[PDB]
Amino acid sequence: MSGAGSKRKNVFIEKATKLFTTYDKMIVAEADFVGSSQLQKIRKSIRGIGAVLMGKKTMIRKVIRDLADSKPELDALNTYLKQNTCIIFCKDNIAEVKRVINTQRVGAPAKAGVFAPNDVIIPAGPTGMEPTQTSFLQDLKIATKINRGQIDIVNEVHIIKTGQKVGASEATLLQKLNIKPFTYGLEPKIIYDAGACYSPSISEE
Amino acid sequence: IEPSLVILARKYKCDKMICRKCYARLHPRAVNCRKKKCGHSNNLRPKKKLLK
Amino acid sequence: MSKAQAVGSNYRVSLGLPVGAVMNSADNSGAKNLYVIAVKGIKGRLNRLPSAGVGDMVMATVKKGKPELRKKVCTGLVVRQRKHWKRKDGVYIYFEDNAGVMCNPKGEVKGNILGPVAKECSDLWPKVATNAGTIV
Amino acid sequence: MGRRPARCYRYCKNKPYIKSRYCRGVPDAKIRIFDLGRKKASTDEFPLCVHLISLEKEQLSSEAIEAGRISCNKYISKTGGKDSFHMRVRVHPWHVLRINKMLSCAGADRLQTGMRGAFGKPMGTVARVNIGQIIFSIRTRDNMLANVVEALRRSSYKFPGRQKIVVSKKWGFTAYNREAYQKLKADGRLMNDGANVKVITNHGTLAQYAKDIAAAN
Amino acid sequence: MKVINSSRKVQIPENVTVDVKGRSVKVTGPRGTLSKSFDHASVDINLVGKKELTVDLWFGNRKQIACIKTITSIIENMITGVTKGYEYKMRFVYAHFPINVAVTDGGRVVEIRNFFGEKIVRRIELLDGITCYRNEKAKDEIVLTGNSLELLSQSCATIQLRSAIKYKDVRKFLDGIYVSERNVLESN
RNA sequence: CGCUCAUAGCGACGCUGCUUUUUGAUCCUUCGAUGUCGGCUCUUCUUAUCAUUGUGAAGCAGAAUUCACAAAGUGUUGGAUUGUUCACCCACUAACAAGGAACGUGAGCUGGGUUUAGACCGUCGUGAGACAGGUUAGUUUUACCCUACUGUUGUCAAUUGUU
RNA sequence: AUUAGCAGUUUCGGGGGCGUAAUGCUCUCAGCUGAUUCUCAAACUCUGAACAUUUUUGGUAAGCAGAACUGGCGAUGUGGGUUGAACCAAAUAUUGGGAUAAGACGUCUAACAUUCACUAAUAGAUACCACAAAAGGUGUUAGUUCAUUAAGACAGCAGGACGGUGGCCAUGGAAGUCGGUAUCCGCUAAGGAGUGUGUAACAACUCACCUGCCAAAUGGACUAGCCCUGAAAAUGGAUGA
Repeated sequence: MSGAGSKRKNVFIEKATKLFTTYDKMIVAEADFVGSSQLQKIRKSIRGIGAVLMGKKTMIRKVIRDLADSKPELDALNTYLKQNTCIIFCKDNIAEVKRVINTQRVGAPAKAGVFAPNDVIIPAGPTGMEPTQTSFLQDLKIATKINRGQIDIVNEVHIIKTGQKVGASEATLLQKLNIKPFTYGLEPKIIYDAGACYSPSISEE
Repeated sequence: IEPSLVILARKYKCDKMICRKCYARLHPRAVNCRKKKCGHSNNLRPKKKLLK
Repeated sequence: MSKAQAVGSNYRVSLGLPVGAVMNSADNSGAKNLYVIAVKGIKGRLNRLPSAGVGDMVMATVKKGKPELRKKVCTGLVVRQRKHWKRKDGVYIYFEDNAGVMCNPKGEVKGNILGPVAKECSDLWPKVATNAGTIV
Repeated sequence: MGRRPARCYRYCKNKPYIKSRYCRGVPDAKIRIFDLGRKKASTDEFPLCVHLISLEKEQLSSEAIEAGRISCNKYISKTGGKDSFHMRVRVHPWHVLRINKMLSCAGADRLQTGMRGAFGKPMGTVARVNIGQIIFSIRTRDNMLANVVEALRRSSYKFPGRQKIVVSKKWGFTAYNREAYQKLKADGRLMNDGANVKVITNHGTLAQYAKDIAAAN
Repeated sequence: MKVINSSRKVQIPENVTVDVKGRSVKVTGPRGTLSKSFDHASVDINLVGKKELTVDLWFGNRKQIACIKTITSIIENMITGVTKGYEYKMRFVYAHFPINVAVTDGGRVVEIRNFFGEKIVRRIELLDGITCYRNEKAKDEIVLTGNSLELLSQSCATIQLRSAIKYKDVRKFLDGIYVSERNVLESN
């Protein structure tokens, strides 16, 4: 029916509306790749100053709280209808929350079909290819060229962003080699206010 | 490279549910035989793995 | 068993010794006779006696000899037969007597063969060929 | 049976024939045990009654019954313990089967043995059920309306004919429902022996409540 | 039964042109021309303009209803093939004898001499329209290409099934030519 | 049970069928007479497939074996003992699977047995005699009719006018 | 004829336990008694009605043997059931017309129209009567009940699947994952002291669990219709064709 099932949804409703008017400043972060080992270090620094509270697509159950506050949900930057989000709350440290969130990032190779971070460089050249792994390249339908004395498909630039799925072959290549394209964890989309947006601008530092 | 090949081989030969009242080779998600001798049935077991 | 021959098997050489055929042992062993029990490679019919031409392996028993061999079904080879047969040559050969030899199940004659050995037999079994005095 | 196909005595035919002073020679029944699990447990513990009723009118054999009960007894340890089961079976094999044997089974005769005095010697027993008779009751906790259901399913295969299975609306081995039983319990009108409620009357008990009311549940 | 079906629509890109006459379509694209018939009852199969082809079914049984979707899918496939062709990469493998494959585009045929040490030259003609080409990555693959998926897949299947020893244990050997990448399409 | 693992293969305690290749049950037909048994010979049919063909399972590595399906298209033996079907052995074989047709087949045979009269023995019986005990000797009649089949003429009495 | 616990005896018949020990005290345990409970009957009964079909005994059964009632057959055709001693309609002097009965009404074959589902089988198609079952089916048809869902369900695809900690047991080695017992807390949207693959054991992979994308229904356990499996036999072949 509604407000039922295994590990109830109604319970989560209480967290996502009643504790959404008990903090000064907020930051809408992106969690589409960070793990639990990486994330529990950002549930100590953030937990001490405020919290990380979101039931996930429970912003449409916030409309009772928007009677007084008038909060943007689809109106702010990123409509949140293509990517997962986890809202960061803070009241003690409103200045020292935007950068310590980015300090706990950990770099690693890409995955098969992942949404992926902002920056994703594919391995290429002498360092980014092995001589034994040319077979794989040959297998692919895309063209292979001899650049810098090494057989490679040649691409060392950004071809995908946040909310664009990486190719399988590319992912495989990344995994095989020791190339880590970018350091990622909880990445802020925008800074967020109570009933408004404080800064509609990305801050990865 | 070589393991990939092996897995491919397995895919079409070894990983298939193999019925019971029938011995028809089906497919890993099977819950029937598609044989009007078997009577479709719901006795599907996996096809066994290699042993020396 | 074995047979390893040659490369066909001949070029058949006529029924001559049905079963219950007594023949000469023609070999340095205790045996004088060889009563033919049956012939190897005889799929039946319905009232048809298994028969051995030449170079047929023949399960046999020694009717008359020394008693160390007797009362014992044993493998042998028909080495010449009185019943004539046509060869490739064109000519029909026949021999003075029906005769066999003693052998292993694989076709290994351990004695040396007395009398003519018949070319077909020689062609078939290598050991037999080796131990022949006369193949003609 | 072991001697014959049970399809010989599949259906109820002839008048009931029982171990008596007129039929003393009968062999002993295959089941001499109508027990399963903790029988000492109170009816107030186990509130769920899963039956098995024979959907057909038939002669359901002693052997068959035996087979059934052990199937349930081999679906006691794999799921739960013995302290969630109770069973009085509710179908004894009272009827006894006559078997007129013949000498020439492998031998021969020119109709010498025959039917010249055809009476059958007692050999075997059987329980004569109907289309709505209970052939296995399981009293149990409310945490097993799957496992005793599946025990009884197993039993069903041991028996001739189609076999319905039902979860009752009563406390097992008692006339009262769960809405009525509970009411009684609340009121103090209920009273327990050991595995059977007595229930306190008002017709017999006009003014003698000094024993019934003392031991109310 | 007899519920009244809705439409099933399939998009048409402006690269191709889809004809239809007597419940039997013909896609025409840059790559070539595929044709297919569909025979059913009250199956109105029409063109909206040159952007949507619609398949309908007035009062369908469940069986009847099911086939509509299939039809739609098949026409979609055709559309795909005639604008950007299907490519099936087949990898071949055995753990000792090197399996000798070589293509003949004149005959339009693959031939396989060795595979289990079988001295036969195991060959079969590829289906009409489709071709293979000897692509190398370490002497491991052959890549079939075509317009029609239906034909292409059949071709692949034929050389898969043939390439397999049919005596004793199936798990012990890896002998065969198997389809690895089938979802890929030739680049334009 | 199968080291593990209910169902690779088996499968208790139970239950449900089928077949008429067992023996009974019965007495419906036949007692003014349907020649009993086995064998030889010959044909056809059945599938509940032993082998061979194509397949699929397996505790299928290989070889070997076991399990199942489509399949009755083709095969499925020589012998010692016994009247024996049955039985048991020897030898071959790819295999030497099971069955039906008035328990296929006596104007087809044989007559070894059963199965008349002679006779011997054993046990029984006072005896005549008995024996579902053993032994030995003991008539196998008729097709030329009808159909069926094998072949052979001949009429398509317009073989389409005749040859 | 038979099943079960329970109460009061309980010291007793016997085992112990209880104060150093007792026909002294209480248990399981037998026996006695009481109130409940399961089932029970041709040869029990308080009570107690109204060849065929029905009643009915022997028999595993029979187209077997034997009874009761009624109706047939025999003694009897006719119409129907393809065919038929007994079934159904219905009784038989000789005819005509009429209208019916059972039963039929594609064609054989006298007789048709309209209309709603069901059957996807080589099925199925006139009771007696020429067969068929237990048990199976994500075949379809309808139905029952329960649960989930705009709090983002269902399906797919994607992300995560952590700390105490390799808990405590045991041991070449068992570190979530041969096996024994407890099975809690932190941090969380959420993550079993863990569902298998794997490893001397790990690692690695996988699942429960949670969530993104998409966008309206979805999941299940039963029920009973037809249909399929179950379903093998001998001349060629029988819904009569």
